[PDB]
Amino acid sequence: GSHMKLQFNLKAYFKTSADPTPAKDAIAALFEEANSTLLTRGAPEGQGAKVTEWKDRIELTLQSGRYVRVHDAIFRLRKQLAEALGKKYIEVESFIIKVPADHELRMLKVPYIKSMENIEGGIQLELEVGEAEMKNRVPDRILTLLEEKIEAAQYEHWNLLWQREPMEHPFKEDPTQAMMKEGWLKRGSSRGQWIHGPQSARIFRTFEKIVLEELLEPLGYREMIFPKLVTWEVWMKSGHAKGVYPEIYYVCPPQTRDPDYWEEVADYYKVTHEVPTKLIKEKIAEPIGGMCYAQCPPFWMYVAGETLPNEEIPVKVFDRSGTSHRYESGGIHGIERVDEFHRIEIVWIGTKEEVLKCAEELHDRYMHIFNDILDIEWRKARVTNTVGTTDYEACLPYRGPDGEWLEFQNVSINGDKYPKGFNVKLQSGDELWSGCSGVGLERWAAVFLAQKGLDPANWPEEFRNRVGEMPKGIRFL
Amino acid sequence: MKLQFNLKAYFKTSADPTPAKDAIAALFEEANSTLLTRGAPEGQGAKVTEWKLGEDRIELTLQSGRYVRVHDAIFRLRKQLAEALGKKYKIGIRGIEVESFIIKVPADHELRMLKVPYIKSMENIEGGIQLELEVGEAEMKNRVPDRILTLLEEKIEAAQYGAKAEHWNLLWQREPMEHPFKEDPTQAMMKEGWLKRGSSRGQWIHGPQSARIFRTFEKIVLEELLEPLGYREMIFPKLVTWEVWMKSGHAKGVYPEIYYVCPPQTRDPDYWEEVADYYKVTHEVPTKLIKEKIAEPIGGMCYAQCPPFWMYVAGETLPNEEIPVKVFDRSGTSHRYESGGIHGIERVDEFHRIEIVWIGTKEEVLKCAEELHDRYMHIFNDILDIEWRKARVTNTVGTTDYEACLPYRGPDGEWLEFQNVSINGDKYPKGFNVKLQSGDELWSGCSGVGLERWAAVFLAQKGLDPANWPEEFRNRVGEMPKGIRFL
Ligand SMILES: [Cl-]
Ligand SMILES: [Cl-]
Ligand SMILES: [Pt+2]
Ligand SMILES: [Zn+2]
Ligand SMILES: [Zn+2]
Repeated sequence: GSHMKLQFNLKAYFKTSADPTPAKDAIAALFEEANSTLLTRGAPEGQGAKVTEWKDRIELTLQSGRYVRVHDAIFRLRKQLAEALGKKYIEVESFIIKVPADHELRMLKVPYIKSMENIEGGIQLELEVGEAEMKNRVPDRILTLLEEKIEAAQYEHWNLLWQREPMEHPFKEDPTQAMMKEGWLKRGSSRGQWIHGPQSARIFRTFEKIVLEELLEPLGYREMIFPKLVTWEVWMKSGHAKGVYPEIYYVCPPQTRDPDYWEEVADYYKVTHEVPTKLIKEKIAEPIGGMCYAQCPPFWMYVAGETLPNEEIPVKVFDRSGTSHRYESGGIHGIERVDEFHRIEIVWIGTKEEVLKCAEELHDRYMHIFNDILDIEWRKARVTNTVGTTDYEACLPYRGPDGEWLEFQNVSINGDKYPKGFNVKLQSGDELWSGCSGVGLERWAAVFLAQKGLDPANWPEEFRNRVGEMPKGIRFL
Repeated sequence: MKLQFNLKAYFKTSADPTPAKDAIAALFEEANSTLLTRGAPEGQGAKVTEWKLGEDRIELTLQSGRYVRVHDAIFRLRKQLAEALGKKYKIGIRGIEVESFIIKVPADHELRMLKVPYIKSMENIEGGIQLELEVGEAEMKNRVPDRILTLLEEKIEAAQYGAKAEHWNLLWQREPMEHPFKEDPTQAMMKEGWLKRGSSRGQWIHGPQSARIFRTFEKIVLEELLEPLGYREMIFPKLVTWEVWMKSGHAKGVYPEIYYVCPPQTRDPDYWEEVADYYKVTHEVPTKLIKEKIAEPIGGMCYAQCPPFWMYVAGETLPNEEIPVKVFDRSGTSHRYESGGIHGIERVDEFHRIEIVWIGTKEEVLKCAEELHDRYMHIFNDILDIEWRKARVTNTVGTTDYEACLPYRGPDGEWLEFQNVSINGDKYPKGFNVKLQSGDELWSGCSGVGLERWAAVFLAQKGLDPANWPEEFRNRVGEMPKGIRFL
C-alpha cells in the first residue's frame, strides 16, 4: 500500500473566563510537561501527541499520529489546565487529517467534511467540527469510513475444505419446473415468492423434523421465538445499519389509526378500483426498519445490556417462527433464489473456545445429515483466523456438468461482534463470542430435489422413513 | 330536492355537419319522447335542453334522473347520428368532448369536503350536494360517474343512520370457576424471565419457557384438530401485495391497521452510499432521507393470513372429487397496528397464528365449521380446562367468537377474544374467481388460532407454575425448559 504517516492536526482555543496574563508563566511550563508526560499515555515510545505552538483566548496548534489523537488529547489538556488556573488564579479553527492511500478518491457527500484534496501519499481531509463532535469521536468515524473506502479501491478468495465423491445423477430436471408441472407449488403474487401446496410443504416440514431430531435436540438447543419486524435499533447494534440498505424490504407503520385520515385512500379505490400508492406513501410514516433479513439480530435484544452468569453459557437457542426477506437480483428464478424464504436460525453464545467447539459440533451433524439421510453430493469451503463463514455447496444437475453449485448451508463464527454490539458481558469478565447457522429450507429442497427427483421411490431410504406417505396435491381441471 | 344529471358536450366531426341543420334538429326533438324513454318509467327519461352547431362542433345540454343517465343518453344519440349522417351525408363522428358534468344529489344534512379522484369540486346547496366532475369520453364508458354517485350515496345514508355495527348474541357459557391466580400473565412472565419486549411496537421475544407454551398449543391444534379432521399443511406467503387485497376486499378499508412494505427504488449501492455514510459518521439512521429513497408501498405485512393463499386457486376450477379443500398454514407472523398504549401479549402488533381454511359447497362449509367447534370445545374443556364462552357476531354468513375471562381484569373486566370460526360465504371464490366443475356455488370458511391469545387466557387462569396446570396439559408440555438467567 502506502507508507505515508496518518496525521492529525488541530487548531483551536480554550474558552477562558479570566484573561490569560498572570497564567502566562504557568501555562507554558505545563504544556511542556504535557509533552513528556500526559500525552505519552496510550502510545508506543516517541509516537505521543504534541503541541507545536500556543498563543481572551488560549489558542494552540496540536499534532498527533494514530495514538493519543488530537481530538481526545485536547480533553486531556482541558482537565489539566482546569486544576492549574481555577484554584490558583473549545472553539475549533481548523481540523486536518492526512490519510495514506494509493489511488485517487471521489469527493464524498459526507457530513462534517468541508474539503477533500489529494496529496502525495494519500488524501487530506478538512473537517467541519466543533467541541461536541470531537467529544462524540466523530473524526474517528470519518477516518474509519475513509479507510474502508480506501482499501475497497484495492478490491473473492475461496478455499476448499472437504468434498464428497461424485455420484450418478439420473435426474436432470429443474426441480422448480418439475414441481410446478406436478402441482407441488405455484408462484405467489410478489416477486421471488412461492405458495407451497401439500407436497412441497411436506418436504419443508421433513427437513425441519430432521434439523430438530438430528441436530438441535442432540446438541441441547432450546427453542425461542425471535421478532420478525426488525427496527433500526437492532440493525445499528448488529452493524447491518452500515450497509444492508440495498437488500431489504422497508417497513412503514401508518402515521395514525384515524379512519378520517385514511378516508381519501379508501375513496380513491372505490372510484377507480386502483390503489393510490402515491398518496399512501405520503400518509405512511418514515420506515422503522424492515422485514427479517438475517434473523438473529432481533434475538440479541433479549440479552442486550446484560451480564450472563458463567453458569448460563453456552447459550444455545434456535428460531423457526417465520419468514425472511431479501431483495434479490432481478429476473425470475426458482426456489434456488427466492425473495421470501424460510430459515431455521441457530444461535450460540459463550467463550471463544465454546463457540469454536459448538461450530465444530454443528459441522459434524450437517455432515451426518447430508451424507447419511439426504445422501446428496456436496462440498464445504471457507471464505478468506477462525472468525468467518463456512459454506456448504451442492451441484444442481440441471445446470449441467459445468454449472455453479448452490450454497445451501452455512456455519458462521462471528467473534465478539454481537456481544460488543449489543453490550453483553460475561460475569467472569472474559470476552464473549457468538456464532450462528441458518438452515434455508428452500435451498435444501432445491438441492435434494434437483439430485433425487420428485418421486419418493428414488429417495434415500433414510429420507423416505421420515416423510411418511406423501399427501396428495390440489388437483385442478 | 331531486336527483339530476347535467351534461354539456359536443360531438367531433370529420367534415362539417352544416348541410344538415334541419335533419339534425328534427332528430333531437324526436328523442325527447322516443329514443330517450326506453329503460325509464314514463315522465322520467333523458332530455336535450340546448341545441347548437358549428363547422365541427355539435354541442348539446342534457338532463336526466338516475334512469337513462346523461352519459348513457349521449351514447344513444351517438349511433343514431352515425347512421342518419352515415352514407346519406358522408359525415361520421370522431369522439365526445365534455365541458361540464354536474350532478345534484339529495341530502338532508350538510356533508364534509372530501377529495375524490374525478370530482373537481363539491359544494353544499339548497337540497344536498353538487358535484363538478372532471370526465372525458373514456371515463363515462367506464362508469366513473356511476361509481362516484354510489360513493356519495353511501356517505349520505351512513351519515343519516349512523354507524350501527355491533351484533352480539351469546351461544354458550361454561359454569364459573375458582380463579386462584389473579396476576397479569405477561407481567408475571416478564418478572419470571419467560419473555421480554422486542424493539418494535407491541412486540415480544419469547425465552425458552414461553416458546414451549406456544409450541405446546401448536402441537395440540395439530394432534387434536388438524390431523383427525384431515387438514393438509401448506405454506402461505407473508408479504402481501395490493392485487391479493384487491381480490379479498381488504383494499376497501384495512389501511389504518397495516404495516406497509416498500422496496428500495433500486438495488444500486451507489444510490445508498449517502445513507450508509450518514449513518457511519453520525450514528443516526436518516429515516427521512430513506423515506425519499424507498419506493411506493407494494402492499403490507401479513394481516389476515388466508388471502395470499387464494392465489393458489385463483381462476382455477376444482373437480368435485377435490372438495372440501381443508388446509392450514403456520409459516410466520401477522402484523397489525393496534390501538395505542402498551399492552401485554393480549394485544400485540406482531402475532403468531395458525390459519385454517376450508373450501367446498355451502353445506360442506357449514359441516366443516361444526366439526371444528366440537374439537375446540374438547380442547378448551378437557385439555386447557379454562372458563370460556362463545357468541355469534353478525343467515349462516358470520363469525363465532370464543371469549375467556382474565381474572386480573376484575370480576367484571372485559373477556378476551381468543378463538374464531368464520363462514365467509362465496366471498372468496367470487373475489378470486374460483369455480367448481359441477357449477354449484363454492363457499369457504377460516379459523385463526392466535397463540398469544391462547397463552394470555391459559396463563391468566392457571398461573405459570406447572403444578397448578391441568393434568392433560402438563403431559403434553413435558418437562419445562429453564430460562436464560441474567446477573
Ligand atoms: Cl434481521
Ligand atoms: Cl393478509
Ligand atoms: Pt356506442
Ligand atoms: Zn445468524
Ligand atoms: Zn382467514
